[PDB]
Amino acid sequence: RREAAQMQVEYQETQQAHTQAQLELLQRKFTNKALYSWMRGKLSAIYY
Amino acid sequence: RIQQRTVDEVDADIAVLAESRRSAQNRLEKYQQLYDEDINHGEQRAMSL
Repeated sequence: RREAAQMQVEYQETQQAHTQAQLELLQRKFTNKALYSWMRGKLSAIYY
Repeated sequence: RIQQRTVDEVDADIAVLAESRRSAQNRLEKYQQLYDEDINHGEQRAMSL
């Protein structure tokens, strides 16, 4: 039963690790805050 | 995998209770033999003499 609890621990560990990796994906995606930042700035200036 | 471990746990508990049963029935049948034999011939002789 102790060994059961232990691989439960590493279960939650792997879950955290891959949710972190998913965050890294969401940052590294093509349409990121860099693209949206450039578009916002350029559009706002030309709009004014 | 985790649920495999849990079913393993309950199987282990089954075995634990099984050997518990063996111990209990041992105590039972030892008592039963001890009770049925009641009084042996030594005490019969003691009272008779």
